Amino acid sequence: NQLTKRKKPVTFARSAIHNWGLYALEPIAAKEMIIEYVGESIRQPVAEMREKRYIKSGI
Amino acid sequence: STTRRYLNEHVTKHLLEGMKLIAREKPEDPLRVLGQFLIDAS
Amino acid sequence: PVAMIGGSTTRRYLNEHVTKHLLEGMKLIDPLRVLGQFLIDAS
Amino acid sequence: SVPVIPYLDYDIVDLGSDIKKPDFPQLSESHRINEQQYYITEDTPLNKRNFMYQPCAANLMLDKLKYCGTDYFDKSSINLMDRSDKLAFSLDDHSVSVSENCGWRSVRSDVCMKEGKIYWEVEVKNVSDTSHIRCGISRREASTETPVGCDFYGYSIRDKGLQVIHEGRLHTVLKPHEMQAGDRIGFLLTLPSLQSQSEQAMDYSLKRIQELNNKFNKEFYKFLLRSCEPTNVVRDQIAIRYKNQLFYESTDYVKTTKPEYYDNRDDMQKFYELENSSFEVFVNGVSHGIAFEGLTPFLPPFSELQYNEKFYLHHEIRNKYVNNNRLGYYATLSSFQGGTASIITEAMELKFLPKDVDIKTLNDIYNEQIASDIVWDLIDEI
Repeated sequence: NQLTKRKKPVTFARSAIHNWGLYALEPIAAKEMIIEYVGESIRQPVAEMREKRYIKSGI
Repeated sequence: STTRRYLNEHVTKHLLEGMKLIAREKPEDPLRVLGQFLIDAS
Repeated sequence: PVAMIGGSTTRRYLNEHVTKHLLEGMKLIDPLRVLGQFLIDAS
Repeated sequence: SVPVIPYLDYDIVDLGSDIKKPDFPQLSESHRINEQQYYITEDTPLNKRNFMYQPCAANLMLDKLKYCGTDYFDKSSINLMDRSDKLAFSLDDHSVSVSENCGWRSVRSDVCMKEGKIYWEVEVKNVSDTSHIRCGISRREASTETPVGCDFYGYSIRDKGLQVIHEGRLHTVLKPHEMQAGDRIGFLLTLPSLQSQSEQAMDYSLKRIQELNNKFNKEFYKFLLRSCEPTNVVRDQIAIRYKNQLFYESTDYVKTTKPEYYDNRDDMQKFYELENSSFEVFVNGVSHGIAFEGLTPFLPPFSELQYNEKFYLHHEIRNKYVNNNRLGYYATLSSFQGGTASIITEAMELKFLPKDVDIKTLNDIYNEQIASDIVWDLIDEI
């Protein structure tokens, strides 16, 4: 939420590489932040189970 | 490994069991009883 | 002395009392029956 | 390539100086559970990157080693190396306790359990509806931050119902009786002899060399399982200074797979299990049956050390599956958001002892851990 004001208007659409990819909606210059990575925070043993549990079902 | 080759066939069985017995309880001289027990090892 | 340099433990008696001349009987070492009396020559 | 490290100002100690030889894991206030103040370890190193840390003493009597092994505590208790950073303990009950918002961690106790009949009891000091406790067994191979029962390097006991844990599964094979605020768990742990382990060690040595081995070059991996000797040790345990004080960089085993040797008779994968192991709990001193006959036989060929595959194959060089004085299953205790449980060492604090003849506590083997580790490195001095 601190680094939300500094981001770029890039959208996601159907990718030219793979299933889903991001499409930069403006001519970004050399060293500007596109997007802060956001998500969970979970350590190495609990993410060791999730590394296989999703691929046990097969995401 | 030369001393590690020769001794580990020999020193690991009896002298380690001789030092696993003196770890339990200790008299005022324990050098007599383990020295006696290694004559029993031969 | 070696009463605490070998370790800060009441089970660290060994590096001063017993195992000093047990290793120093092993600094010449061979059979096993002569090792029973290299256990003796600290007494 | 490097020389041995000399002695410093705290190393050579005066007679009246009763300072302790490795520096104490200093106590600091974490939380207040069971109306006691539990305390953390602040400046000591902890086991990371598949390694461990161990106290050393500046031994003066030897020429090659200026450092040999020693310990902090007089009797056995929780080892300080396998510890989290939000995990707390005390000098009153020696219970391990993570914080109120902390997660599933575990701490092993440093008894090195190889052969014989060894028995110890585990105090269950407190349990809530939101708190869980998994006291059980784990190896030196298995680490501390994961609650054990994640792999076959350890088996634990569930909190309610005693569903015996193996690879994340919950087997209700014993008699179910849940923990309460005044409970205790007694691990009657039958291990067979070290001669019984040593002949299973040649069984994985002789069946990984040439039975299924026809990668690009595997004779040099056959050679490490050729020279896979049942008790023999290639140890790299060197002394390092760390946070102004002396410690060890002792090698630790890396994670491996299931040993499945094809017996021709069984027409399937056959597993390596020990000679009649027994996994019994004493919930308040009643027999609950035997859970695990299948404790693994592990010492050279079942756990793989920290070994180098590319630096080392060009050439002197050590062996892949060797031993040390640290290999074995360990007295394990896990906690969940502050589930307080204690390990109990000596028979005066034992409340429910079995009539047995081979009742051996930690401190018989812990004194054997002190007396062997010196003389496992008195062969290193030559």
